[PDB]
Amino acid sequence: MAKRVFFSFHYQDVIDFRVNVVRNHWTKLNQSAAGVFDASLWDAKKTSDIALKRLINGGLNNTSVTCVLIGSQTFNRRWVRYEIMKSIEKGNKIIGIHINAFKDKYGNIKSKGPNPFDYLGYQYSSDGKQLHLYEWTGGKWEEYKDLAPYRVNQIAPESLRGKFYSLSSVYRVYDWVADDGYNKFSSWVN
Amino acid sequence: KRVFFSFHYQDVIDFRVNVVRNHWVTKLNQSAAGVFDASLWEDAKKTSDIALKRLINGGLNNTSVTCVLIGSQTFNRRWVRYEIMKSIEKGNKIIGIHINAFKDKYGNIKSKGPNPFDYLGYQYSSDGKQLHLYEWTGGKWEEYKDLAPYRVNQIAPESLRGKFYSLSSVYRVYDWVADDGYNKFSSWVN
Amino acid sequence: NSITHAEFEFSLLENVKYETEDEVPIVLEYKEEIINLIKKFSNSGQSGMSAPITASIITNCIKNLMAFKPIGPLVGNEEEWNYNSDDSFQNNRLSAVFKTGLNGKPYYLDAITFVGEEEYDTFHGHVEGISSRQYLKGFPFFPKTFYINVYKDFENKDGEYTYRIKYPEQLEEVFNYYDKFT
Amino acid sequence: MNSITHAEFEFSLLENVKYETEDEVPIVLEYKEEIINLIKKFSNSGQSGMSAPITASIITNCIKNLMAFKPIGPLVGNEEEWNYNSDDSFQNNRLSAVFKTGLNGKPYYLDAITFVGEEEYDTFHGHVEGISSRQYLKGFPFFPKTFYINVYKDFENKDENNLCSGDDGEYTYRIKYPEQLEEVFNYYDKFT
Repeated sequence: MAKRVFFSFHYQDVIDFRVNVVRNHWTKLNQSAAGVFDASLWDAKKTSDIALKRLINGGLNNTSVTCVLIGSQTFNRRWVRYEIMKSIEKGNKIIGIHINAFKDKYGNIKSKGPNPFDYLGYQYSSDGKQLHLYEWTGGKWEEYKDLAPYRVNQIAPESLRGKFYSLSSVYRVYDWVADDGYNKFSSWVN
Repeated sequence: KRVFFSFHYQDVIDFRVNVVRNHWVTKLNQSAAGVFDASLWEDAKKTSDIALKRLINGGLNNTSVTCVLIGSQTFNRRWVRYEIMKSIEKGNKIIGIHINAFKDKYGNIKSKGPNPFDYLGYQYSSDGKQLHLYEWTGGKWEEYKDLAPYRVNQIAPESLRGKFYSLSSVYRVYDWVADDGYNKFSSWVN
Repeated sequence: NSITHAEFEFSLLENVKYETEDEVPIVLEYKEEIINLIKKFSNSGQSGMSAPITASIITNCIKNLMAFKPIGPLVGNEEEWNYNSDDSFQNNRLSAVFKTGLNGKPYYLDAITFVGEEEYDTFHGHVEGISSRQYLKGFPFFPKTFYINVYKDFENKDGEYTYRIKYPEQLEEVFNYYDKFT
Repeated sequence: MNSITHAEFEFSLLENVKYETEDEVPIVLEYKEEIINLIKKFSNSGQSGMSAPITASIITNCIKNLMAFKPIGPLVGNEEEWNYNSDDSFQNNRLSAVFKTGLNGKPYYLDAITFVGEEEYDTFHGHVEGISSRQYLKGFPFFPKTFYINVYKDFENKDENNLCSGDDGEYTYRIKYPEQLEEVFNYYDKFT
């Protein structure tokens, strides 16, 4: 039964081609979110970051899995961090996949980039009803500016309140080569 | 009854050209207008100066009058010189009009530009059958590179062979204000 | 940085031996400005989902500015007009827009380009009572040029032909966007 | 300076607004310096009224292609244009969504078709009624084009062999305007 993935990756030529190798493998029952924006139809005054968030949000609403494709600099790119943090709020399943081991035209690869889930985290409020978000930037953990703290529908138990959790303790990260993504990629999403 | 408006590309000149166009109104008034979109299949292979020359040549061929609108730096501009030189080869009627005095919203005008016809010239071959073209490049007269010598039908008498002539005596130059373009522009074309 | 792909594309153009100057690709003259724009774009934190949106905003803005078009719609407010004229007041932001008199109906000289059957037979003018200039319906105004196909009628003319509208259905879209100038 | 009055004024309109939040600041302001420098160079290249829209279209088409990791001109498909460091599918070096299975395989393009649903933001790559997002190249030289194919959700006459789920139940996507496919296959060859 068909499922749609949101591919979260950052924009760079050296990892766009590696993302396309993954896309070349992901059938009839497999969909992925894709943008369509054309700024000529609509006003540069209105095309701000909230307009960007509205398009990302809407694309995410039609998916149930967010799959973060990890290259060398993915961990610190603004819009990838937003896609991950907004995916948490919407309750998507989230996984990460290292794709730096796809060879370029000279046969080179790159070492694994840092886990983007290591640079993001959250903390429940003292009353257990609000989720506060954080990102690693500027040498310390900053309150996450791109997505404000939000109320959760289920109160957190007191044992979970006031404790910081990095996302790497919550979401699984695969290695395309070591984990045989060629044969097991569908099992990671489904 | 179609005019080729020759002018150099600059925002402070374009709005002044449009004041003139706003007076070329009547049903018996036409002007050449470019149509080009490199994103479409028809224009996807047009990438160099030859494609510019072919479109200008084609647009010129459907006109009978070339009207050079003159601003402060018009005399110096490569593609304006090409349109003038090609207009000569095609036998167009050519005029120039100073449009520097149209005020912008703050009352700004521009200084009167040099006569572009002062910076272009020709010389007949020794046998009188070929026209060689020249342009002023800042300090000297140089052979005109953008348009090769061509053959003429008037075999040219000996009194004109081997003698350089600038275009300034050939073509009339008007001043929109002094020569009353508001009432006489149409009479200058027809 | 993310300019390896762009630098490779430029290198492909630069390394060709061109027989004449007229054959050299025009984009090479703008390589440094294009690369500097790509560099800034590449460092703005874009994702795979966000980059095409941002790219479209940037390139459509550049397209407008190169055509001396506004980057948003005309507002038509008092500050948008040039009052240093006697008859027709010109719009400061889209200078092909005029209104005859302070209370005149604004019109756009570039509303229609006529496209004949012959290559390069493209022009502003009047064809069967249809002028290139057309009235704006109102503000905010989003500029748009309609390309209306025409043909030469040598048979039934009224000094050899009369231009005629090829596809009358094309004029229906035009006058859903503008008001007819007569 | 003598050629940027219009551009500088258009940016000033965006700058003169008080924005309550940083999210509301127009995105283009980030690129003012680079856009203005491009306008300056273009305005000092000796363009005429007739030559400028051609040159401008070439420039802006270049920028759009490069920002999407598309080539400046067409793909040639020659031997050096491919990455041979893979077991089966060889990826094109200049347009990396182009692949061919085998050295002499028929090349295809992952981005040939984006599907566009009836609801806002419902845009995706996938398979609809035997139409895949990837389609075969007709050959080289190849100019990439993406076609946007409208779809709708069929709830009444669903097909269990390819169903989708959502907050409105089970459905299968259907091609809404079959005539749109004729344009696609004047450009591509159908991938099955």
